[PDB]
Amino acid sequence: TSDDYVLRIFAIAFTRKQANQVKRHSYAQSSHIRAIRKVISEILTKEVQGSTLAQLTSKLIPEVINKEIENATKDIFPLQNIHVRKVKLLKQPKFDVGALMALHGEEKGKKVT
Amino acid sequence: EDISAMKNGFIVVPFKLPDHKALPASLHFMFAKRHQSSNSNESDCLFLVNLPLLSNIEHMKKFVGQLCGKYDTVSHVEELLYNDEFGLHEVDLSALTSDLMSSTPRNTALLKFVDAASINNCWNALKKYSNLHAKHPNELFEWTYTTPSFTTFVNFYKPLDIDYLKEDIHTHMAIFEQREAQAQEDVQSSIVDEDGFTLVVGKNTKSLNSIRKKILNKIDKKAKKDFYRFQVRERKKQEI
Amino acid sequence: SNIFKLQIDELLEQVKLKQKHVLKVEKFLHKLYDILQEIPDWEEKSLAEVDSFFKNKIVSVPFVDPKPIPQNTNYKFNYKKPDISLIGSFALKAGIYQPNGSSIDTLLTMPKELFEKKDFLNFRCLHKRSVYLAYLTHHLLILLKKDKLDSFLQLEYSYFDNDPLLPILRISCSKDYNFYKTRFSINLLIGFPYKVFEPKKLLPNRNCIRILPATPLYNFSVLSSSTHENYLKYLYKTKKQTESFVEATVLGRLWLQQRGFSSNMSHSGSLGGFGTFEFTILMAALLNGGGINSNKILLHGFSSYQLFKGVIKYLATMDLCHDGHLQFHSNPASKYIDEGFQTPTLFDKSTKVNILTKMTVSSYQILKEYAGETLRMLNNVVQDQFSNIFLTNISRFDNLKYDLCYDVQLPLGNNLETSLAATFGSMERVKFITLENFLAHKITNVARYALGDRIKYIQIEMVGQKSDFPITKRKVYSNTGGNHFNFDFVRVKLIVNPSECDKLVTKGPAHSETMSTEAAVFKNFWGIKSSLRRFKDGSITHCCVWSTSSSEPIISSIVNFALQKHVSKKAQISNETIKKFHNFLPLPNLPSSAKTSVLNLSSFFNLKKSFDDLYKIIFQMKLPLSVKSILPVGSAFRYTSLCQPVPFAYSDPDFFQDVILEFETSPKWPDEITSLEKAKTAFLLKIQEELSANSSTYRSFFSRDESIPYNLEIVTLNILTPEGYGFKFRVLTERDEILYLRAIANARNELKPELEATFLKFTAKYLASVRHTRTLENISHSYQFYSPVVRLFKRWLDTHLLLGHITDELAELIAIKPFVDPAPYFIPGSLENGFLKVLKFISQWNWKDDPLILDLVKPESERLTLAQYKGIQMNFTNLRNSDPNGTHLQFFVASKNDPSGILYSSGIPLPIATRLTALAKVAVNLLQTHGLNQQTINLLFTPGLKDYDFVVDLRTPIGLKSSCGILSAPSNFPENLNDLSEKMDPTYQLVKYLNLKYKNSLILSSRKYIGVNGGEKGDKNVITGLIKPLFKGAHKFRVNLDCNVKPVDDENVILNKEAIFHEIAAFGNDMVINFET
Ligand SMILES: Nc1ncnc2c1ncn2[C@@H]1O[C@H](COP(=O)(O)OP(=O)(O)OP(=O)(O)O)[C@@H](O)[C@H]1O
Ligand SMILES: [Mg+2]
Repeated sequence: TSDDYVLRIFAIAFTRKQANQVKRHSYAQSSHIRAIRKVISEILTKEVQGSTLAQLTSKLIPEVINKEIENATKDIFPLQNIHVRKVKLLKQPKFDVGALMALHGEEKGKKVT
Repeated sequence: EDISAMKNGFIVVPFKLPDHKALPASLHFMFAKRHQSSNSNESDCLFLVNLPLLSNIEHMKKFVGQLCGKYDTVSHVEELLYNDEFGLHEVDLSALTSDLMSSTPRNTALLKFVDAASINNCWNALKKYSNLHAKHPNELFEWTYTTPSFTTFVNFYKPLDIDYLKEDIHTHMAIFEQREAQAQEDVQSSIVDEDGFTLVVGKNTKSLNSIRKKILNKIDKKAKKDFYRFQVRERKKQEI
Repeated sequence: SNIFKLQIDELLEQVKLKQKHVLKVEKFLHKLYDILQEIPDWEEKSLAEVDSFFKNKIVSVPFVDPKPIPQNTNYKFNYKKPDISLIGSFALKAGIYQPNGSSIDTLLTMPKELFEKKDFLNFRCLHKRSVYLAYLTHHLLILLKKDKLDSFLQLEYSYFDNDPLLPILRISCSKDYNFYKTRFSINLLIGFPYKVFEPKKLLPNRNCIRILPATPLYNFSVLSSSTHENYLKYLYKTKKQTESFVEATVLGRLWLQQRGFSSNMSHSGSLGGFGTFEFTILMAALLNGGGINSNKILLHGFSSYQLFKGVIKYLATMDLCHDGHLQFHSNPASKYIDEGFQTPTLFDKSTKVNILTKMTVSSYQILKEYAGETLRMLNNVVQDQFSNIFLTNISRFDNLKYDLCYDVQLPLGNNLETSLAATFGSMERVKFITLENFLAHKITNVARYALGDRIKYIQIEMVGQKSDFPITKRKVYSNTGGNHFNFDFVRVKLIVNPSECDKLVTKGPAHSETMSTEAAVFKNFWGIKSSLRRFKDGSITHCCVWSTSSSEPIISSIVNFALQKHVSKKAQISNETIKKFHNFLPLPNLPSSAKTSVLNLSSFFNLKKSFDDLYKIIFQMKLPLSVKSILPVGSAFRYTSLCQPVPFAYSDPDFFQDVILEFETSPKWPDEITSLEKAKTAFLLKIQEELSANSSTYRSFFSRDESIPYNLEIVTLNILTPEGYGFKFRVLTERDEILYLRAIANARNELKPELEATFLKFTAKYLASVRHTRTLENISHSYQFYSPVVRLFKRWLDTHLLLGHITDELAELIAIKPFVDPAPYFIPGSLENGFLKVLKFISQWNWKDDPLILDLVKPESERLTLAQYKGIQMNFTNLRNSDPNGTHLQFFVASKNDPSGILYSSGIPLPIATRLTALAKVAVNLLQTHGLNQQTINLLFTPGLKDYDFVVDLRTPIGLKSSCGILSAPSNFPENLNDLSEKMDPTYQLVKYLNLKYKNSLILSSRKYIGVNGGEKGDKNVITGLIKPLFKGAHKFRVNLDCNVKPVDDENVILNKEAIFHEIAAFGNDMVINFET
């Protein structure tokens, strides 16, 4: 991310059969698979680089990433159940208490007597 | 003060300035010339230079009105063309990006008249009004600075009438869809030339112009160095 | 490295002394040695006899305190011919050219027969030395009269390295033997023979003044005075072995001077103690070892750069004060010991002399920081750092070099109060020879303990301390001192810690059944201010609580109380310069605004919480296209808005924060630009009506935006949150960007640049803006003081009428330069320090030839690499190739987000750009002439307003200061939103329109923020104009003039100033009051 937060994203997608399809299966050629995989990697890389993790997490909740993947990869081959399967945090930079407080939105004591 | 006309032919047309408390007989000076052009919309027009600030057609209605009454001449100015004080309309971004919905100096504008009888009447009246400043500067007309148009520009912070906006978007979207629909049918309608050449149009192409623009915007690898008798002899030559 | 190597050579030759002066001085002191030999001897004399001898003479003996009294002075005095010798940098021939002037150190060795074995006790040796310096001074004087040389020689006493115990004679030349052109001064040091006193008795731990406490300072002075030629011989050997010794030495000397480091003492208070000799001795010590394993850290084959790097690296990493010390042998491999003496120590076993005795703990910590800071710049490969390392003086201003400065005026200052002189006592006299050394420590310890962790480094400086006195006097005379204290007043300089400078509570030792020693000192130190308090975690600790104020930091209160309680109940501590800057920040009209600290961003966070409430509502509504993301980009979202957000304060220009709304990618977007914008407006209509129905508590309205030229169909939705905040929404579509790129392509060639300008503004608002707000927001957390200074900087620009032409984002990038690239200084830690550094940078910035490129990263990735770094400079050279004078583009600000470097700095007229640099130069020049004070600060923030050709005064019908949210007020939005404009300030819009109408002739300026710079009522703003030189004079009439002119001849016209005033007058309507042409 822009915060120097190194992370690993896993995406999963499945082919679907058209409305008027008659074939039992909906397999895609390996050329389509490689084409779809390239598009997905571009979108995942683009969003993470141009966003903070707090921004990235804000994207995960509404699943806007999946809808973006749908439209981009759609012309290649119809797809279903597009999701960001997993997110890992490989490395962290130096901890910043100031940034942490801002994300969460000091206190005097009471005289003991 | 004695200057009535400039030698290049631009007649000086002084105006009396208004009185304001912050600013306690100052004048503003226009420079005008008869306009000639074969273009119909530019015909029957008058060059005007050094316009006052925010000078609309309703302003021109007043100035010609006083001249008509003072010099008992019948003169109507139909519209003021090319009036861009601020240069907002110097370029038409709509026309340039596409043809659908838009088929298309500075400190100057063209004042068109209803007929030739009106403009030549004003030009003669303008010449006399030019002579006034030399003799009787007091009787020079007074320019306002106040119009129903002026106050609207003054009130920069005005929320737009939502009802008006909705109607404007509705009509514009309706018109654009019709033009877009017509264009797409034209390209994908099996265009054939008079000599039986059929144009090639790809799927998803929407406008014929873009095909024209696409055209405007836009053996060595298969050759073998060692195949023929002369080629090998040439290699033999460079070998030794 | 080759570039660095060549750059070093240019520096050495530039500062190389001219050899002719060496002969000139060598001609003199060679003869001066003959004069010394002419000086005859004494017989044995007691103090009574020598006192009578010098009773009538012009010379007076410079006896060191405590002066010898008849009872304890029974030891006699004698003089004999010294063993004359030359020492110092001149002996090693390593000196350089110094415009202020250098010094030649000549050593005279008192013959050993003049001393007894116990002469190092009770100043016995010192007083013998002092009289020995007298007959030298006395009978040197008459021989100079005999030789006619007295006409152009001025003689005066001085303290060697500001050492009160070692007075010396200084020979200087005024306007054949006249050496004033040499800018040299001969110093006569009267040293003792080698090994007269058992060095073991002179160790720092031992004592030599009877009263037992140790006497490190007194022991050093006698022992160092007896070891001068020995170190010269030691340094002479190393110079022969390694060929780059002198080149390394001059680099060290140049580095030290720029950091304000000298060989003078630091116990007195001045920063120093580490000079050329200490740097040279350290380099020699490292050349014979230096590691824990006694391995060589420097090799004789090293070049100048390598020798310098090793010494700098050694200081930066290895600790010589608290944990560990270095021992070497002048006469044996140097080894690093882990044990530390709690003071800077570089022991010499051969001589039993600690070379860093003059080096104070507080000064040492700063030295280590500077060495560590440079070691980072030295390892840097992306950027050239030669100029910063060697060719930049950071000691010119204390305010720039130090975050906060307090001057404490001591009471009764022709002697200190009896209480204060009483505190000195005998016990500290033996430890600390002079009261100034004692008081310097006393301020440091209490100030260090009181502030504790709140500060990084502390320096106590005695302003107005003299070190030379006339020969007729025995001790230096201060006007305030009266021979009692040689200083006018004491100044406390601090390097604050931004993360924790503003903590409300000073934590202390935890509670226990039996009060621990740490608990005891804490309670005694703070007295009544101490207390025992409990916290939510359940811990019980001794802590004292302070109160935050918007005018001064917490540190001001702590030092004021801490010094008064311990130092003197009559001390006067005053740091008013920081107070003025704090008041110049607008005070928000929020609850408890005065008590809020300037590091508190609670106002900004409250705005963000209101945004999140609106954020949820937008996402959950159902629209034809799903909402991809809502990105806030407003000024307040990066902690840079000049005035903090205030609920319902809609007169503020920055009230409506822009927000970028992005929908899911679709193919249904219009292919034509105006259709695309009207399609965008259609989406905002649904957001308005759905919001109106479901959430009636929100109010909304539509306004037109014309920032992008020629795109007149932009419509933005303004949302008035119930909390009292405004948000402006604009729709971003992926097709929109390519439509512009289509525009540049299809446009005619002459028109192509103009469309590029339109595209340039578009990317500045839609694309680059998101990246800017994202990085600035994240970076600002590490740089706490960035938000206050950039707000103050924008306040400064508005007073001078520059924000109208400088886009706010350009100001931020200029304001962040001292933070991301603090070299050679430190990161700003005070509002005063940060703002002045910004002005200092602008003053010395040659924007015509030097680009400004920034690495927007947190303090030591996204750091600019060499490939990227080279790429950006290539852009600058290419742009300057076409624009060498810089008329079209002046400031080149580039970074990772902006590699083009022209995105935020386009369209600024040249006079404005020069004015911005002109004011900066004036501001720095004013500070140099007049020190930072109340008058100077006011002059900085007051506009001259006389340079402009014509000046127009405007008054708003109502004062907007209350509605702007500024505490010298609305509580709800008007029922009819048309009423909003009745409480707005349009003059900024007025100027913008007039600029574009009179672009070819006039450059009008105005104050964007009237509520801050519009007087008490915030209703007065001024429109200032400038006629270009061309149209100022008469011109021939042409249709292309594009100017409002009046005829003078048939083909001659002149600018009609009077008519323009009418158009400004009617265009201002009632607001205009007065004109000044
Ligand atoms: N900290 C010290 N410890 C021991 N001896 C010292 C110390 N400082 C100076 N001396 C002695 O004093 C002599 C002169 O000191 P000084 O600081 O003037 O030397 P320098 O490096 O030649 O000076 P400059 O920078 O003026 O050329 C040195 O040669 C050394 O003999
Ligand atoms: Mg010296």
